[PDB]
Amino acid sequence: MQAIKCVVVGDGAVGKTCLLISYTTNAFPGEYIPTVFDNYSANVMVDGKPVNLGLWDTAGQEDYDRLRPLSYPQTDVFLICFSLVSPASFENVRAKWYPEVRHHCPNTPIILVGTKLDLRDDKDTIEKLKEKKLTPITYPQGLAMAKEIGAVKYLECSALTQRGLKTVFDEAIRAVL
Amino acid sequence: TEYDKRCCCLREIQQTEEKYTDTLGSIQQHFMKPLQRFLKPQDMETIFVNIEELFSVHTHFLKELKDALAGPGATTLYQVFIKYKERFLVYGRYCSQVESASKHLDQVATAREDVQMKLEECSQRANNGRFTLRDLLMVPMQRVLKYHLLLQELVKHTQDATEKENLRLALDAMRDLAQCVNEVKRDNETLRQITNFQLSIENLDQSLANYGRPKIDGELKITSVERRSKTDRYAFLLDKALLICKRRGDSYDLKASVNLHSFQVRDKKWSHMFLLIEDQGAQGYELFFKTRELKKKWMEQFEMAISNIYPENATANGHDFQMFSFEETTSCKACQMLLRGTFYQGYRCYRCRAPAHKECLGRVPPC
Ligand SMILES: [Zn+2]
Ligand SMILES: [Zn+2]
Repeated sequence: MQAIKCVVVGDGAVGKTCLLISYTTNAFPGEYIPTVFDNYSANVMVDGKPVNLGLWDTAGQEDYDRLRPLSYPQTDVFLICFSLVSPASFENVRAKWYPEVRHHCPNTPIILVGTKLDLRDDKDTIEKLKEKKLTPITYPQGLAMAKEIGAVKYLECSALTQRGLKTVFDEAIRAVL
Repeated sequence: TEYDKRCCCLREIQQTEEKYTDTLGSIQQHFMKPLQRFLKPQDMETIFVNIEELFSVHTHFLKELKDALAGPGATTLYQVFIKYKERFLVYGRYCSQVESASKHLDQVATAREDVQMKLEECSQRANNGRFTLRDLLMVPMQRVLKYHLLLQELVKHTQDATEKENLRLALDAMRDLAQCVNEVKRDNETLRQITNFQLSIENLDQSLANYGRPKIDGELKITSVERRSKTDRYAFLLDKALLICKRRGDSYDLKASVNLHSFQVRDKKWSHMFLLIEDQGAQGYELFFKTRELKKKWMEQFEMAISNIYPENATANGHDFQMFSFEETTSCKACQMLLRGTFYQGYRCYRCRAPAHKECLGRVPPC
């Protein structure tokens, strides 16, 4: 029984913490989203076999260039995340996250994760983005980025509805095994 | 719903601090205490660093935090964070050494089966095998970088404009702290580089770190007044000087330390050059580089070095600011935030002794 280390990286407020809380507890955290996700370890059943999955949030580390990399050594799989309703976070995948992760961890598998899937279709979110001269990231755009950075897979999910959530971590585990 | 979120956030601050302090306690009681019977003092020091200081500080922090939260309106909460900001600078040491600690722990555990087995037992006793000691050692880095996040959220939720303002002071303090910890790590990394350079240089007049931060080093050809043709040299550029050396085997012999307080830059293979000349001096150097690209790179680094010695607004408002290495915790006279790092953190006015960040010199009240 190996303890598989999965580290979640990406811009602040792409909902890394929300995603982890929603998965580990199952239920959506509710109207108050906790700020803190402490390291979690539990057995998950993937393809008929038990796996000890260790989950790490990086929330709070994003602006600190020398402290940020402390989380990386001995990671088995990265989830590099961006919000589907934030083009700025999408651009930082290629500009910041992928190159930093690749430098520290040459051989570690990456899953590219688009978050906040529930909001891409939301009327009010489409309005306020259009208001800011912006448009949500489409599936083909996300897929294209995943190929560009050599990610194992591109996946979209919603912490709120849990759509595609189980799949993200299943695929992370499969990418290691 | 804003007030509901405010109260949830206050509860999370306390509950997560309780959990963290307990995690530190578990490291001390379930790992450190048992391992003392297995590991030499030298090993204990390398692996656990200042975790016991962290436990002491946070035990007291938690008590004061709970007191603040139990008081009417939690109105003194911001004060607790501000009060502990400088005490939390102990994270500078922790985060600078945690890589080395983790590396050393892995090495001892791989070498010694009995230590590996004891570690497995300790993990079982502490947390039912959920977390290794190696993982636990990273929890302090994680925690110190949560404070600014918790406060950022608290500020958002509260509809009390007075409380927002006060909490913003605490938010500023915890962002400042995080930056300080980041810069301490950076300075310790830079100092390792300096020590390595120093060991390879012969005939140094003083500690290399006295010259500031390394900028660039490499091969060049140099002419002087005393020596007119192109001579092969190896140079190290730091903030305060160009150290001109001659490679002798695997080491470098110092021939000249060119003081950058005085010397200024005036703009086929080895033809690409610029002058390093003193304002009114009898000595001038021509620096030749193999390629135009190398010439550009060096000139850019000389600009950076001179900007550090003579920053924008160095003599603004009657002051005379000079690069200074602070040996005690110090606040900037303009912005009131901490000078960051472990050496040459900023500037000190020669006249009035006011400390300041490079970016803040023009905003320090008149000398
Ligand atoms: Zn002054
Ligand atoms: Zn300042």
